[PDB]
Amino acid sequence: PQITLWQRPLVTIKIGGQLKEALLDTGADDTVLEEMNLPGRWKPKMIGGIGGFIKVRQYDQILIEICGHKAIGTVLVGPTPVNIIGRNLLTQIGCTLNF
Amino acid sequence: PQITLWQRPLVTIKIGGQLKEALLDTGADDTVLEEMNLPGRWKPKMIGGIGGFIKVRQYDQILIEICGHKAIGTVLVGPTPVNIIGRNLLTQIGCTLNF
Repeated sequence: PQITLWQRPLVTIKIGGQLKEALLDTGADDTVLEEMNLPGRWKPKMIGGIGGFIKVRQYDQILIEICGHKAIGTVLVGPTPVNIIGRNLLTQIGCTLNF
Repeated sequence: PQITLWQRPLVTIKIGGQLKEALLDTGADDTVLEEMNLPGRWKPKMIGGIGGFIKVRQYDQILIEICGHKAIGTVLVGPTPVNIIGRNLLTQIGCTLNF
């Protein structure tokens, strides 16, 4: 698809047997999703942006569906207002910036 | 330029007489530059990110040269680690997100 940046480049993902809307982000190295039921082994981690470091939990070998795109990647769960798709996954569905 | 996400999409910018390097962020609505000598009048609005809440001094109608591309707009100056280019300017150099 060609996502023009006039509005937040929101997009529906499919994780956990769940339907969500996430923000395609070239400025996230990592995919950080808001709190939700996920199964398996997790793992402490820390990340920060504008205003402070936040503690998220690491989860690897996880499947995710982006705009009808499948992809196994590490996802991070924490208190973020929006669900963010970072470069770890955006690289995977073939996504490139273009101007 | 076609930009892939294997590496952080850093680009160069000429601003306020100086050469910097900024991150092109589709998940940022506004540009927020590292604290520098900017000439003019500002108003300090406050911004929200995954960190927390940092204070910035906005500046309206500044000219910015991005990866050779000219654009005039509102810049936010502040306690940031990396210079960020939100969509307030990327709408402008005409950049889209492909995949």
